This record gives sequence, structure tokens and C-alpha cells, in this order.
Amino acid sequence: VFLGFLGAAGSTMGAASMTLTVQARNLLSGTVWGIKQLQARVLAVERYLRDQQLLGIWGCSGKLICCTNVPWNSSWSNRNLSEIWDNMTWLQWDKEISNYTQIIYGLLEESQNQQEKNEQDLLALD
Amino acid sequence: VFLGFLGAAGSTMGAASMTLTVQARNLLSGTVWGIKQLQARVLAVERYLRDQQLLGIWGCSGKLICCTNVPWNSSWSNRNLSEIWDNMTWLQWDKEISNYTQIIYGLLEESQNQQEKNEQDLLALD
Amino acid sequence: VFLGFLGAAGSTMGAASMTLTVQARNLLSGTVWGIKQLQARVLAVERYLRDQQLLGIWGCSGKLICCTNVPWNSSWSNRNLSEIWDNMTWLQWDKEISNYTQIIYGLLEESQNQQEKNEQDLLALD
Amino acid sequence: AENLWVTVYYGVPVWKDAETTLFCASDAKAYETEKHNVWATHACVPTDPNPQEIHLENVTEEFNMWKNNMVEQMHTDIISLWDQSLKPCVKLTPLCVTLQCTNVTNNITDDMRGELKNCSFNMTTELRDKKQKVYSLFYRLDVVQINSNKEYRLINCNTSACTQACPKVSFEPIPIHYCAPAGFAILKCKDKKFNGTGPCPSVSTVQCTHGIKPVVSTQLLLNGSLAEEEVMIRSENITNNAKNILVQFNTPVQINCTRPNNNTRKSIRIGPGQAFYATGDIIGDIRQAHCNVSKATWNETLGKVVKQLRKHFGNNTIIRFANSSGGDLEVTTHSFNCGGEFFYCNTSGLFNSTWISNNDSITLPCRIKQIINMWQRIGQCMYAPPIQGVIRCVSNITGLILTRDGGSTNSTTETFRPGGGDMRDNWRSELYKYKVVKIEPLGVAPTRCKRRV
Amino acid sequence: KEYRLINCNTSACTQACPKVSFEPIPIHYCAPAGFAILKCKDKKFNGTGPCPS
Amino acid sequence: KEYRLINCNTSACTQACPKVSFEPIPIHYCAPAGFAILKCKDKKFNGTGPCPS
Amino acid sequence: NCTRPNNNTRKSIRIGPGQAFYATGDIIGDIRQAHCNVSKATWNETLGKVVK
Amino acid sequence: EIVLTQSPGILSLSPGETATLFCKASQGGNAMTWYQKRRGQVPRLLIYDTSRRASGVPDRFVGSGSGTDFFLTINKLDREDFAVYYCQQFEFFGLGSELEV
Amino acid sequence: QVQLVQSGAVIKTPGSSVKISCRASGYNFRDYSIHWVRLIPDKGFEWIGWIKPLWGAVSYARQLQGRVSMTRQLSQDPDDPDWGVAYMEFSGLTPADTAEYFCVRRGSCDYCGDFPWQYWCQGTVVVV
Ligand SMILES: CC(=O)N[C@@H]1[C@@H](O)[C@H](O[C@@H]2O[C@H](CO)[C@@H](O[C@@H]3O[C@H](CO[C@H]4O[C@H](CO[C@H]5O[C@H](CO)[C@@H](O)[C@H](O)[C@@H]5O[C@H]5O[C@H](CO)[C@@H](O)[C@H](O)[C@@H]5O)[C@@H](O)[C@H](O)[C@@H]4O)[C@@H](O)[C@H](O[C@H]4O[C@H](CO)[C@@H](O)[C@H](O)[C@@H]4O)[C@@H]3O)[C@H](O)[C@H]2NC(C)=O)[C@@H](CO)O[C@H]1O
Ligand SMILES: CC(=O)N[C@@H]1[C@@H](O)[C@H](O[C@@H]2O[C@H](CO)[C@@H](O[C@@H]3O[C@H](CO[C@H]4O[C@H](CO[C@H]5O[C@H](CO)[C@@H](O)[C@H](O)[C@@H]5O[C@H]5O[C@H](CO)[C@@H](O)[C@H](O)[C@@H]5O)[C@@H](O)[C@H](O)[C@@H]4O)[C@@H](O)[C@H](O[C@H]4O[C@H](CO)[C@@H](O)[C@H](O)[C@@H]4O)[C@@H]3O)[C@H](O)[C@H]2NC(C)=O)[C@@H](CO)O[C@H]1O
Ligand SMILES: CC(=O)N[C@@H]1[C@@H](O)[C@H](O[C@@H]2O[C@H](CO)[C@@H](O[C@@H]3O[C@H](CO[C@H]4O[C@H](CO[C@H]5O[C@H](CO)[C@@H](O)[C@H](O)[C@@H]5O[C@H]5O[C@H](CO)[C@@H](O)[C@H](O)[C@@H]5O)[C@@H](O)[C@H](O)[C@@H]4O)[C@@H](O)[C@H](O[C@H]4O[C@H](CO)[C@@H](O)[C@H](O)[C@@H]4O)[C@@H]3O)[C@H](O)[C@H]2NC(C)=O)[C@@H](CO)O[C@H]1O
Repeated sequence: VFLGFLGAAGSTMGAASMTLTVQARNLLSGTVWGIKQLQARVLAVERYLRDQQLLGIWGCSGKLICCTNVPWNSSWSNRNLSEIWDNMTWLQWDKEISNYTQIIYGLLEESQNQQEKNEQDLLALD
Repeated sequence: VFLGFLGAAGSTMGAASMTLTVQARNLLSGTVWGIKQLQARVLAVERYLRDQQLLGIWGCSGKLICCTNVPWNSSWSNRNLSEIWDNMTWLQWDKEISNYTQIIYGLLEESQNQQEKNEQDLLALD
Repeated sequence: VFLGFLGAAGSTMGAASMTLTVQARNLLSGTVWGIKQLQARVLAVERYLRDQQLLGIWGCSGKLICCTNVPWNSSWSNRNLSEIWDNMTWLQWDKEISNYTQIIYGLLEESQNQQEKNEQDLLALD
Repeated sequence: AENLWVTVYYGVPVWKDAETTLFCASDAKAYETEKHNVWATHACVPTDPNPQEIHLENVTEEFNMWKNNMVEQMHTDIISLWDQSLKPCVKLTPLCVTLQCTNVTNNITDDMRGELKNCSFNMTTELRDKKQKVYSLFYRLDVVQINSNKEYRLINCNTSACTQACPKVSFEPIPIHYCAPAGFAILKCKDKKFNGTGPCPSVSTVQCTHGIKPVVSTQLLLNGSLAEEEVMIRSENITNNAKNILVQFNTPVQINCTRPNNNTRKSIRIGPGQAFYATGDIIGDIRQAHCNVSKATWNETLGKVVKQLRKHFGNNTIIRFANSSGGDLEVTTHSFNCGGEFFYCNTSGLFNSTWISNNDSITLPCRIKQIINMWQRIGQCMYAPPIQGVIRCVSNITGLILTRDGGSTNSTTETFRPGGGDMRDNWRSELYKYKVVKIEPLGVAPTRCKRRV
Repeated sequence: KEYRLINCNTSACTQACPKVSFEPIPIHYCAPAGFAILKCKDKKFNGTGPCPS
Repeated sequence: KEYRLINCNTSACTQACPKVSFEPIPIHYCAPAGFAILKCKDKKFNGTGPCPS
Repeated sequence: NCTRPNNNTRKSIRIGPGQAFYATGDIIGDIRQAHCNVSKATWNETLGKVVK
Repeated sequence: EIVLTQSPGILSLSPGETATLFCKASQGGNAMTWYQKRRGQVPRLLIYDTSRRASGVPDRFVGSGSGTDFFLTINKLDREDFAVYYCQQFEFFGLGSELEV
Repeated sequence: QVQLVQSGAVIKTPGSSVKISCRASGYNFRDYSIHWVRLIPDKGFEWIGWIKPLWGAVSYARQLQGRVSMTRQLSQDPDDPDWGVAYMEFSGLTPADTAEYFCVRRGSCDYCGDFPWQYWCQGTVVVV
């Protein structure tokens, strides 16, 4: 079924993790007024690129869902699988992990370059 | 051989599918006049990103040629392989499939997220 | 250890090839003054995209380190491995290979599309 | 293995020298200044609460402050910024009129000329129908004898037009930071003995410059950042007399300045909306504008420049100091703003010395103008409104813009004189630490590696 | 019995072009990309607090 | 025999700066990226219809 | 080929301040008439081309 | 002060030949400027910054030098090249070398 | 095109002063220094000094100080405001001051210094 942009707001993080390509979709394309238009037109690509920037300095240029090699520090959440994917919503979930998102991102940054520096060595010997 | 940007305009879709990296190349880098320059400079990245947007919400961030899992509805064209790749040109070909390009894109959108939601399950069990 | 943005300036190309994700990081996010801000805000995404443009028309959207199929013309440098990775710095190294970087890029451009045009044939037969 | 393959690198630490549009940064207290006064502090982005400048170890960089852009950019930003401010501010078109002026009420000795002319004139009214004879006070420099009546005119009337600065604005120099765009760095020579040109061993990248406030002043430059060890004397070509010398002090020499007269301001309705701020009665004594510096410290600091100068002209050399040769009031005198009015202080007393190989203060008089023609103005001028009350400012002297006499003859007596003229020198004086570069992260180099099939 | 236009002591004056119109025409405030506007569809809302619809 | 400048009843007047020039200098109209300009190189084209070259 | 044969002169009038009107001063020499010349031969030739 | 010593005082050559003129400065490290002065004519800048040709100066004029020793070379001499040549650094001047036919 | 035009030749008696003018046009007069230089028979060139038109700041050859004064006047023509005139006055003349006097200006390129004079007035001969 097709709900709409942001339609799975109050949906469980499992059901909301279905409709990802819809929120990712309506995110780019869509003299007084003339200037408003221009610093809104750049703001949208700046804000968009800053996310692709992250996905790219991780390994997740795929993208949508992307697994990684940094293990989940229980201190961050510690909740069980069911009670976040089949229970909580992303609006809710965001505020819990909010305290360490940038610290989590740092774990990701080092881990990706570590992968690359390694994979060169594999293709080097083989 | 090297024809030039758009040189394979009147070339067959097979021969034109060789020189893809040339059209993809000359596509980014290249107070009255000052404003003209600015809303042309943003227009070019907006228009460019909107294509990368599509390739990314499909699986084709590669890119150039990218195969997929949505099968060709004969209703769209129904022509044989030879008579489009070794015959028709993209200028010509575009106008035939033009009636359903956005409907075709929708088939692609769901298919990619479907791949991701699946591939997580593989790495999950293994 | 963590040096800082550009910290491995006078470091060997091996040690500088560790901290790549730091220079790649601080590269996007960070009425007289108002106009200055705007043509600096676009300049940064134009300049950034022009690099992603290259990585993408090669196979290296990964990215950071990316191997390829164009072999090293000794005429370009001819120095041994040790004396560039465990010796020279990128500031230094850049000025040597500077004379042919755009010629080298051209070798890359054809090589990628050549890969794609080939890989379609593999998935075609299989 | 012998066969090498190029593998591309993204995020490589390397830069090419550049030019680009930078942008300004200021702090929250600048907006707390409110009163609609500071220029461009509002459109200006903020600073960083925790600024970081990453030192780059093992790298040297060839600086040149005499072939920089961000001082030309700054100089320009300052002229524009200023000129955009005057658009709303009222035009003094009808003030260009045949004045009928006398001297101010005073009993001074004949030798002492009258510098305050009480001028009455037919001014315009809120209504086109009428007129109004009204009086104001003008400095001798703001008027010219036109021609048994003693009648005058505002000096701009034949050169340029005139526009009264809004009193709801401020001339105070507040610190500006020049921040780079993304993928652009600013490199900072942290060497504490650098003359501004050549390889710098100690270098650091940084987003924004330091707080560079735009003090526009001739002769001595004020309130600037000072050297860490020695009094550095910098120039493009020292041997050539045509090029000026930028002296950067090591110790601050505090110079107190003032307008002793308790001046008063009345407002005249040009109408409608237009309103000229005349100079009203002088409450109290009629005294003279001036500045004081310690004769002790000036002695001390002028001794420091000489110790440095002999490193360029010989150990057995005489280096005396002389006053200006001659030119415009803009350059023949230490010019500055102080409390909102413009000063013109005679520097003869400071540059009047002699130096061999081996407890009061310096009272130095000043003049004051209201219709000013800064930055080599040609078609436009600006009337700086009377600032009510008594005015005094306290400032450090950070440097000098000295000039040597080219007569030479290989004499060990080459003297110096204070200069000015081009105002890029002032920003040149603060921006010597900085350089702007274009970041290029796409490295390509061979390592024994082929990509898969 | 002589008079003046009242603005003469307060402000200046500029005659609106008759080739202009004062009619209020409907405006829509559209957001940029990656920006949403959220609309309280509750038909008893006082403007402050949690909106269910 | 008294006269007036002809503009006085139709319009206002503004003196061109002599420090300016009226000489027509060649301009090129360049396109943005992902935009092309197509040039009919046919030496007998009347401006409307299919151009082979 | 086109021309204004008169050696015209310009004086500058101070409207003041900054404003300055450029008046037309004395005419030095003869008072002639502005004009343009084209070859009657070529015009004949080229007007024949348009007719064809 | 800088003392510039030019040599030779007079150089005698034919059209088509190459002339070499010398300027020795009493102090090293500065760049050199050269002027041409044809008889009865306004002096003309030829070379600045030691080797850069001034506006409209043909490429047969070649400036070079280093330290204290500087040179003006005039290739394939033209009739117009016969003139007096002066060197300069800052406000200081050589006394000139005459190139004669 | 830059143009420097000087006043005509003059005969001066010893003890006189001479005032030479240099009308400069074809560029923004305030943006470039003007120098004066004299070519003396049997002695060569002698730099006299420079003036910077913005403030009219000056520098005089040490050996001539007390005998030379340089000033300038900026155009007062609203439709032609960028040219100007430089003046040099030379006093206490003797026969040894018999020379051709030039006003000169540097080139406007990036590597042009202050002393390489790309532009020269036609010269003014002064006979004392
Ligand atoms: C001159 C010029 O051009 N420069 C100006 C400049 O003037 C100005 O900056 C000023 O400079 C002047 C001169 O350089 C400064 O004046 C000097 O200031 C000190 C003042 O001492 C300070 O603290 C004193 C208190 O002493 C003690 O007490 C404290 C409180 O009880 C305690 O914490 C301490 O321990 C301390 O030690 C002992 O003393 C107490 C009792 O006081 C005792 O019980 C303790 O147990 C300790 O034993 C106080 O005295 C004073 O007010 C100040 O706070 C003075 O010593 C100097 O005074 C001497 O010289 C005067 C003239 O020079 C002369 O009249 C006196 O007789 C003294 O001999 C002198 O004033 C000044 O502070 C500073 N002014 C300002 C405004 O900051 C700046 C400003 O624009 O610009 C320059 O360009
Ligand atoms: C000129 C210029 O442009 N320069 C200025 C500059 O002026 C200024 O710096 C100043 O420079 C001047 C001149 O160079 C200095 O003046 C000179 O100072 C000395 C003063 O001597 C000092 O100490 C004297 C006391 O003598 C003795 O006593 C002590 C106390 O009792 C004791 O410890 C000693 O042992 C000492 O020896 C003997 O004498 C005593 C009795 O005094 C005896 O019982 C002992 O047993 C010993 O035998 C005292 O006399 C004096 O006040 C000072 O503290 C003088 O000698 C000079 O005086 C001579 O020249 C004067 C003119 O030059 C002339 O009028 C006199 O008649 C003398 O011949 C002279 O004044 C000055 O100190 C210094 N001023 C300042 C403010 O620091 C700076 C300042 O801005 O700038 C430059 O640009
Ligand atoms: C009108 C209009 O709007 N159109 C203009 C247009 O005018 C112009 O182009 C011009 O047009 C006019 C008219 O159409 C032309 O005028 C006509 O020209 C011929 C001139 O004849 C030519 O050669 C003649 C010489 O005759 C002989 O001699 C040669 C040399 O000796 C020899 O080689 C030959 O064999 C030839 O034959 C015999 O004659 C000689 C003696 O001459 C003999 O010994 C031999 O053995 C042979 O027997 C010479 O006569 C003449 O100069 C010219 O070179 C004339 O015949 C026409 O003259 C007649 O009509 C005149 C008015 O129409 C009238 O006055 C006369 O009395 C005659 O009856 C007539 O002039 C003209 O050439 C041409 N002009 C120009 C400039 O090219 C163009 C130009 O812009 O624009 C149009 O829009």
C-alpha cells in the first residue's frame, strides 16, 4: 500500500522502514520573491548533500538500509529488537539515540576508511 | 573513435550507448550578468542531482548502463532487439517510451527498496 | 591518532593516506555580506560535485582509495613504491604527476564505460 | 608485481594557491550593540564558540603579503559596506548655500586664528513656500571664503555632493573574521619573526582569520594586534624609497585623545523627513583638540625601531625622524575617528629625533572636520553630525607607516618620515599572517593493485 | 484659512501608481525541499498544544 | 522666440556619462550545463523547418 | 561611410555640486550637413540580387 | 646607493648581427630595467624585472642577468636599434651604451 | 591610451624657479604615482622625486631637497573626471640645471614595479 510522504509517521519502525523510498523521493525537486526562491533552492541541495556526504564517508551510498561493523553500545538504547521495530516509532526512537548520534557517526567514519585501507591489501596480494 | 558531446545524435542506440561517458562528462563544470550566472549555476546542479536522485533510488549509482528486475512490458514498445539497438536512435526511441517513463520509474522505485529489505535478511541470517 | 583537517600535510603519502576521511569530512557544511555568502555556498557544492563527477565516471564512487585497470606509465613518475608512500608527501607528489593528470583521467574515463559495456554481456549470457 | 597500477585517492591533503570570495564573522555582543548602529554586523554570520586552528607539522609555505587578495577584498568590502550605509541617510543638497559667517565668541591672542566660524544662512523649510534664516557652527576647514561681508560656503560645493550620516549609526571598529568557503583553507604563519615574504616553517590551517577590526587611520595605526617578540619592520622593497615601511610594534604605546569642548547640537527641519543637525552653542571654554602619549615610552619604542632598522642600513649609521614632507591633510597628519568625529593630529612632535650608533607627556594638537572626503572620494562626500558633549578616546599605537628619503648619496644619515595615502597598507598590516588556498583532494598514484573483473 | 498636508512635519510622501492594485489576492507559503508544513486538521483547536489530527 | 527641450512634457531626462561608450562589442550567449545550443550550418536555410546540417 | 562634418565644441556647466551639464559650444569652421555615402554601383548590384 | 656601470661605451655592429650590452650593479640581487633612447626621441622602456619585455617591444630584445651582472641582447639588429641604451634599478641609472653602425 | 603632455621649453635666469606641468590622461589619475626625472647633458639621468595623486604625498631625491616641490590638480570636469595634472617646481636654478625634464609613470601590469617607466611625457627643455 502507498500512504504518502511522511505517512508512516505514527507507524512502527518496521512498517516505516518499508516506505523509505517515498521520504527519500520527495526531497529534491519537490525581485522580492526571487531571492527567497534562490536561498531555498540552495538550502535544499546543501541539506541533501550533507546526508549523501555521510552515507559516502560510511559505506552506505546504496543506500536506504545499510549494515555496518560498529556494534551497538547497549548504553545508547539497550531495548530489545521487538520493542523498537514492531513497537516504537522513529519520531520517538530519534530522541533516545539523539544524545550520541554524532559520537556514533564517528565510529562509522573510522570504520569505513579502515575497510578501504584493508581491501587494497587484498587486491594487492591477489 | 571520439565524436564529441552529442556526436552520436543520429547514431544507432547501440553505437550511442558506447559514447555515454562523453555526454555524462560535459554536464557540470562545462550586476546584470551576475544574476544570470547564479540562477544558471544552481539550475545545472539541480538538474544534475535530479538524475543522480533517480539512479540512487534505483540501484544504478554505478552508473551508465544498469540492469534491473522490472521486466519489459511489451505494451511500452514491443519492438525486437535488433531494430532498436542496431537501428533506432535515442532521439527517436525516447518519444515512443515517453508515454510511460514515469510509470516505469515507479516500478523501479519499489523494486530497489524491496532488494534492500531483502538483503538485510540475508546478512542477518548469515 | 587524530591530527586534524590537513594535519598530515607534511606526512608521508602512506601516513597521509590514512587520514583521508578527515579531509573528505570538512569539505561541505564546514545585503552586502548576503551575496558573498551565496556565491560561496554554491562554489563549495560546485567544486565538491566536480570531484564526485570524476569518481563516478570512473568506478570509484566508494570511495577514498580505488584501484583501476589503467597501468602506470613509468614516464609519469618512474619512482619506486617505498620512495613515494614511505617517503614523499602529497604536496610534493602532486607537482610531479601534475603534467599528465588530465591525460591520466582520460584513460580512466574510457576504461569504466568499457567495464560496464562488458558486464552487461556477462549478466546477459548469465 | 613489477607492473604498477594507478589507484585514485579521495581526501588527499594538498592545496593550490587561490583567490575566492570569503565571508565575514562577528560575535553576539556586536548584535547586542543594537541601536541600529554597527555596519553589516547583522548580515554578518557569527563566530565560533570554540575556534580551532590545526597546526600542520613538517610543512613550509611561501607567503607574500604584498601580493595578497584578501586585503584587496577587505579594502573593497569596507568601502562598499560604508557606501551602502549612506543611501538612506539624508542629502545635504540645499546646505550648499552662500553662508554669512563670523568668528565664535572668544577673546584669544591675535596670533591664534579662529577655527570656529558662526555661520547664518537661508535654509529651506518643511514647506516649499517658505524659507528660514538659521545659524550653525562650522570649522574653518569645512568652509571656504567665497567672493564688505565675510561670506563663505561649504568646501564640498564645487567638488562633490554631500550626505549626512545617520546618527543612528556607529563608526566604532568592531572585529571582523574572514571565513573561507568549504574546500578552501586559510594558512597562518605562526612564526614569530616573519617579515611577510618567503617560506614559513611554522604554519597552520584555519577557517577564519582573527578579529580584524577596520581602523582606518593615517600615520600611526592603532588598536591592532602587536608582535610577540621583536618590533618587526616590514616592506615590499626596503632598498627602494618609493615603497613604504610597515612597522609593527612589540609593546603598546597608549595615546589618549580628546575634544575638550562641550559642544551642543540643534536639529533643523529641512522637511519633510529631512532634518539637518546643526552645531549649537559651545558650553564652557573654547579649547583645542589634542592627543597625549608618554614621552618616556615613545623614546623607548622609537629606540626599538632603530635597533631593528640598523639591521638593514648598517651598524654605524644615523637614523633620525622627521615630519611630513607635504601633501593632503588626509596624509600630512594622523587621521582617525574618536567618539564619532574626525581628527587631524600634528605629528611633528613625535617625528623629530636623531639616533647615534651608541615626568610629563607629549601634547600633540589636532584639527576636526565634519564634511569628510575619505578613501579618495570624488563625487560624494559625507557630513558627520555634531556629537553632543565632551569627547575622549584611549587607544594603543600598534604600528607606523614610515617613509625613507631617497636623496641617499650613500650617506649614513638616511632619515625617515611618516606616510599614509593608500589604506590597503592598514589591512596589509593585519593580514600578513594569512593566505587563501584552493583545496584539491583527488590524488592519483600507483600502488600494486588491480580492480576485479 | 490656510492649511498643509499633515505629513509635512512627520514624513515625506509618495503617490501610489494608479497602475497598481490593492486587492488582496490569495498567497500560498510553500516550503523548500526536505521541509514540511504540518496542518492541524482538528476542528476544535485553540492553537496551542498537542494536535491529534 | 522662446523654446523648450522636447522631453519636458513627455518624460524626464538623464545625461549619459561621457565616461561610457556606445560601441557595439561582440557578445556570446553561453548555455548552462546540461543545456545545448544547436546551430543550423545549412547555407540555404530560411529560418523555419527541418535543418539537415 | 557616414559623418558629422562640423568640428563641434563642448563646454561644461556646473549645475553643482557634482552635477555638471555638458553644453554644446562654438562650431569651429563651416556649418555643413550630416550625411552617408554608399556606392551607387554596389547598391545597384546588391538591389539586383534581392530582386532575383 | 647603487652604482650601475655599463659597457661597452660604444658598440659598433651591422644590421643583422646580435649586440650584447652589459650592466654591472654595485649591489647584487636586484632586478634590472633597460631603456632605449633613439637620437632626439623620448626614452622607451624595453625590459623590466630583468627579462620581461615592455609594451610593444619586439622579441629580438632579450634581457637577462643575475647577481650583479646584467645583459641586454639585441638579435638580428634593425636599423632602428641603433640608439643609446640605459640600465636602471630603482632611482639609479647607468650612463648608457651607444650602439652605432 | 595613457598620455602625459608637458609644458613647453623655457629659458630661465640663474636664481629663478621653473614650474613644469604634466597633464596626464587616459587612465585614473589617482591610481598611479608620477615621477619626475631629468636627463642632463654629459651626466645622464637623475631621478627628482615622485608624487602620489590621492593625498599628493611626495618623496624628493635627497640631493635636491630644498629645491623641489611637487603638487597636483585633479580634473574638475564632471563628464571627464579621471585625468589630472602633476606639477614640479624647481628653484635656485644654475646653468648646471640645464636639462630635459620628464614626467613618467610606471606600467600597469602585475609584475611592473614603481621605477620601470612605461610612459613618458615628451620632455621639457630648461635652459638656465
Ligand atoms: C599615564 C598614562 O599615560 N597611562 C594610561 C594609564 O594611566 C591607564 O592605566 C592606568 O595607569 C596608571 C599608571 O600606570 C595606574 O595607576 C597606578 O595604579 C596603582 C594602583 O594600585 C592599585 O591597587 C591599589 C591597592 O593596593 C593594594 O590594595 C588592594 C586593595 O586593598 C590589594 O589587593 C593589594 O594587595 C594591594 O597591595 C597592598 O596595598 C593594600 C592597600 O591598598 C594593603 O592593605 C595590602 O595588604 C597590600 O600591602 C590602589 O592603591 C590603587 O587604587 C589601584 O587599585 C598605583 O600603585 C599607582 O599609584 C602610584 O602612582 C600614582 C601616579 O602614578 C601616584 O599618584 C601614587 O601616589 C602612587 O605612587 C598608580 O595609580 C592605574 O591603575 C591604571 N588606571 C586605570 C584606569 O586602569 C590607562 C587607562 O586608560 O591608559 C594609559 O594609556
Ligand atoms: C634630551 C632628549 O631629547 N631626550 C629625552 C630625555 O631627556 C628623557 O630621558 C632623560 O634624559 C635626560 C638627559 O639625557 C636625563 O637627564 C640627565 O639625568 C641625570 C640625572 O641624574 C640622576 O640622578 C642624580 C642624582 O645624582 C646622584 O644621587 C643619587 C641620589 O642622591 C645617587 O644614587 C647617585 O650615586 C648619584 O651620584 C652622585 O650624586 C649624589 C647627589 O645627587 C651624591 O650624594 C652621591 O654620593 C654621588 O656622588 C640627579 O642629579 C638627577 O635628578 C637624576 O636622578 C643628570 O646628571 C643630568 O643632569 C645634567 O644635565 C642637565 C641637562 O642635560 C643639566 O641641566 C644638569 O645641570 C646636569 O649637568 C640630566 O638631567 C634624565 O634623567 C632622563 N629623564 C627622564 C624623564 O627619565 C626621555 C624621557 O622621555 O626621552 C628622551 O627622548
Ligand atoms: C539609369 C539608372 O537608374 N541606372 C543606373 C546606371 O545608370 C548605372 O549603370 C550605368 O547605366 C547606364 C545606362 O544604362 C550606362 O550608360 C550607357 O552606357 C553605354 C556606354 O557605352 C560604353 O562603351 C562606349 C564605347 O563604345 C565603343 O567603344 C569602345 C571603346 O572605344 C569599344 O570596345 C566598343 O566596341 C564600343 O562599340 C563601338 O564604339 C566605338 C566608339 O566608342 C568604335 O570605334 C567601335 O569600333 C564600335 O563601333 C562608350 O560610348 C561609353 O562611355 C561606355 O563606356 C552608352 O552606350 C549609353 O549611352 C547612351 O545613352 C546615354 C543615356 O542613356 C545617352 O546619354 C547617350 O547619348 C547614348 O545614347 C549609356 O551611357 C553606363 O555605362 C552604366 N554606368 C556605370 C557607372 O557603369 C549603375 C551604376 O551605379 O546604377 C544603375 O542603378
